[PDB]
Amino acid sequence: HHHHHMQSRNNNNLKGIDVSNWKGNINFESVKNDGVEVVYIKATEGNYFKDKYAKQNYEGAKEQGLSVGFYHFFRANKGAKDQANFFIDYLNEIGAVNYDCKLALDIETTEGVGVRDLTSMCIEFLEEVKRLTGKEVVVYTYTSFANNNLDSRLGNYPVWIAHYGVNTPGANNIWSSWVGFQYSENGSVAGVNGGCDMNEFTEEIFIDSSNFNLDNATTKNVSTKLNIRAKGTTNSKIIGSIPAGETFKIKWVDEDYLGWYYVEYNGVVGYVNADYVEKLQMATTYNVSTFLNVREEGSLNSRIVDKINSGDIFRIDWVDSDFIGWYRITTKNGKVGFVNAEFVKKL
Repeated sequence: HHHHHMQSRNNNNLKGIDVSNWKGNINFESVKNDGVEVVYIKATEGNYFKDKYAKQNYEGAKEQGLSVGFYHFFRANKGAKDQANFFIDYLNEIGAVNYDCKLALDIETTEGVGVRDLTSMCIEFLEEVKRLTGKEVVVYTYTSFANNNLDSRLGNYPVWIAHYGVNTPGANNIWSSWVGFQYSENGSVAGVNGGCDMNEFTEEIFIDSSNFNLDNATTKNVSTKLNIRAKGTTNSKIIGSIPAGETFKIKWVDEDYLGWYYVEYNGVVGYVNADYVEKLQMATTYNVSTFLNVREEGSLNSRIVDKINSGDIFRIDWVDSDFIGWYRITTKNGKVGFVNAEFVKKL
């Protein structure tokens, strides 16, 4: 019968780990060369504990070009906003002003607090952190803990779920999807002594969400279809095709194959001859201090269907003649609509 679950692990996800003072000295270059891409570091616990290795780990991780995040171990017996401030004050105290991942609330104990109140406290903490940093947050906890000692109100925040021994986090009555999955506490990672905490993170773990990762190219001078080959060579095997006029995503240009684009179209990843590729027009906001409305059609009385956050990247699809002065676009979230030209900067 029906069994709704969260997504399973996926090699396509970012490889991550999380450390604390318990690990002592860590060789981050080694961690960097072990495939690890993001590192969450413990910063504080309650309003009475500072992880003394946070600065060392933050600087070490950043030196290796790794993405960094910090987590606070919540102690419900202490003030919620008090702890939020304790947490942020310490990050500043150690000069950690360039973390790349959402601030994490590690909630895994109740300290004897009821469900309604414990959930309320977590919310207070989360909002205070957002208020203080203007940055986003993520909730870390274990499946059964959430199902028994917290209520669904925390479902408004993304979750970094912990559940070992499985390829899929278990049934959850608060979240239906995760941005982080801690699947093991006994992993073996170069540069970390003993058993290391292992994680898979989706791109939503990042604070910077301005990127556009949808199709950015289409064909040109192609009468019917554009061949996708295993390598940038007609001597290479055709592993796919792109019908004329369709869009796809250019990943990058490979050195061994200049003059070709490494792309992805409907599941296939290969090389295409650049002479037949036309890049689509990317753009961002201009003179937008907050956000830009995306409307159903190019008019001020038209239903607002989405928003473009200052600095976000979107695609200009075409100019609809019915709405001169506006662009028909596609947002980083796949949504289509119109935006006022006075606020767009082509890239």
